Amino acid sequence: TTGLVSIWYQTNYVVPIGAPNTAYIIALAAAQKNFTMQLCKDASDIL
Amino acid sequence: LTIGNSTITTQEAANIIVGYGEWPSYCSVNRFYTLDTKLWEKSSKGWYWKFPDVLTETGVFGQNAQFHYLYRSGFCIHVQCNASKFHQGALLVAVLPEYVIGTVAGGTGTEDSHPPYKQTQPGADGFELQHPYVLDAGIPISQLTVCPHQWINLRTNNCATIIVPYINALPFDSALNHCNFGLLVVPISPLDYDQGATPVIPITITLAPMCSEFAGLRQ
Amino acid sequence: LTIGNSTITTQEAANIIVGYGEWPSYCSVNRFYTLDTKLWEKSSKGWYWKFPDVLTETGVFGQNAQFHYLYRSGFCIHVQCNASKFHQGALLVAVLPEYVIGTVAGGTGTEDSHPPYKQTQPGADGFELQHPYVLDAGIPISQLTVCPHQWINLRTNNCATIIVPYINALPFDSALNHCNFGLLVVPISPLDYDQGATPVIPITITLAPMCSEFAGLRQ
Amino acid sequence: SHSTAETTLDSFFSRAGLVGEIDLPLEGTTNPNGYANWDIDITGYAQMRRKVELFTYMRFDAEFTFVACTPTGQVVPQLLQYMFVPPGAPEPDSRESLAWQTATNPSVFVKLSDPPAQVSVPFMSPASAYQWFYDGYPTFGEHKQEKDLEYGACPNNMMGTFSVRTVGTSKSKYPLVIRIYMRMKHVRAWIPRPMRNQNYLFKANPNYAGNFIKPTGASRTAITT
Repeated sequence: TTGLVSIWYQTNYVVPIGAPNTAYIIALAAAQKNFTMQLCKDASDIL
Repeated sequence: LTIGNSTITTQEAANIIVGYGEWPSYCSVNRFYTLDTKLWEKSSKGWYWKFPDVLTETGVFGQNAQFHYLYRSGFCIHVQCNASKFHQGALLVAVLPEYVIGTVAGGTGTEDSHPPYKQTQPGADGFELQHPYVLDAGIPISQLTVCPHQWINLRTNNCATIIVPYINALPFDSALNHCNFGLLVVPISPLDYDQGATPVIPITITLAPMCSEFAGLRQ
Repeated sequence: LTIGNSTITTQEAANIIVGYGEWPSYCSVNRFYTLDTKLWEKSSKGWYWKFPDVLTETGVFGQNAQFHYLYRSGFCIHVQCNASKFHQGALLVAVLPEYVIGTVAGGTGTEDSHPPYKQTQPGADGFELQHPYVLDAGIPISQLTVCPHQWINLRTNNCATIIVPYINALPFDSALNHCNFGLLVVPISPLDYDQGATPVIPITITLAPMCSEFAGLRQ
Repeated sequence: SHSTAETTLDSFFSRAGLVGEIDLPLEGTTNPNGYANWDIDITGYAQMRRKVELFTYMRFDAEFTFVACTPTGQVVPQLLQYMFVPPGAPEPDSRESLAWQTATNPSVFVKLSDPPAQVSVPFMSPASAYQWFYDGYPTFGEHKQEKDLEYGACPNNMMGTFSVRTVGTSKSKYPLVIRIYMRMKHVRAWIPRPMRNQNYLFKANPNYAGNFIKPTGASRTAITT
């Protein structure tokens, strides 16, 4: 019912000597113009 | 043009090289084929590929190209070699039309039967040259540059492109019956690097043919 | 349009019938599909077919339609019934939109689990109606004519055609997820013939959709 | 240069040289049947062969001549026959074979006392141009597992066959020695191919041997002059 997205290694990671051997990755997300909701829901969790 | 989540990061500054100053011809498309990454090592001697028989397994339209007989397309071949700014190496890319694979006939008796199927099928990954000086065919490696080629230097560039039209043995050509061409990649100066650095150099090759033909016959 | 030597003899005098006086629509081709011949017998009660799931095995583009999700086409359905000049019989052809298959819940206890896969899959050949008066669904056979149909009489005609556009439960429609329609063929007057004559009446049905869509998604 | 006629591809291929050597002794075992045959093997001689692989696609015609002489070089009163065998036509099998009198096979009556005569054959290849390398199977048949009768002689590459015979029911009285020369008039090539330089192992198959030699080793070291 739902779609899937994944990240794969196309090639190996190469780094020059004298540089850190690993890094960290971050990502951003948003909504497009044509995105909208239809009907309200009475949802609450905390507290 | 994405298969689910296939949106790779691609270069926008390719070095445009034309072949004989001639664009391809009509009957005589946006899918970018992706191959597995190649690892370049200090003791590596270079690889080779055979088209279109091996090409019919990597591409999305290549997989369907197994069942397509004829071709009508223009080839834009992209070879990509990413590396750091302090790495050392040199690579040669060239295309050899009508590249006949040279079988090796060793042993005490210089005679062999029809070429074995093991030698004819190296797989979709590719094979390594036994003696890359003769391209495993008795053909000197010094003379490749007469054919279309491109110089790849780590200090100079990271990518290259080759464009070649269809050249066949007959005016009426068959792609699944007649082997067209192949690609040759061989190091000229062995790669060197400092101790502890990354010892693997990635190689990727990208091509984008337009379309093929089904054909078919009945009795 | 021949697969080797597939050049059949076809009729050129079809009786053109339009559906609601409306031609099909655009996005919201020459391959003629061939099915196995059907044998009509004196004790036969009529058959039924389900599309597009069963259609994805007989057609040349139908076989590829197994992997195609959406549709965009117009349906020109040709039903052909060849017979001699001294044969007797009558046949009804009609299309029932949103034709839900009626499962049979017998036994001492009137309760069954989720529909078995045996009942859901009758094969590519087709299935026979257990009680054709209710179409095996509790729906009277007297009322089929309100839906589009055609009268086939041996004394009158030998062929008929039906044209129907795409009608689905949602503005955005899925062909591999939602069952669209089906065809119903049922005899009204049992066939009669003289002793020693040919007891088998051939039935062939031909349809020619235009094209389908691949779709696809990734995570 | 201005006078570049001697430097063109025609001039680079304008030379008549040794192509065939067939002997017909009066008595022996090389030809105890009084006749012989010769297949056109340009690749047999590495001299003329090495020239052609400089290009891959090439077109060429040819002309052929015949010389009859004794081991001492005397001239004798006899006649000899020459005929071109197309791939479809069958080769002769006996001295009294029915193929000699076949009308569709062109043949000429020649007296060897007459100074040598020369004949030419035009483009016989069914394809547009010759291909010295066929990147595939030697046979053009639909079977790829058996030893077909068409193996070796494929219609797409073969360019004919010659046979020699001394016609006459009366027995020949003299020994014969025959030498064959060929030359080309029109030559045209399309795509260059890197030159084949290393040692050859087979007569018509580019397969090579494991003992590696280099074309040159004269220079000892870079510092050495």
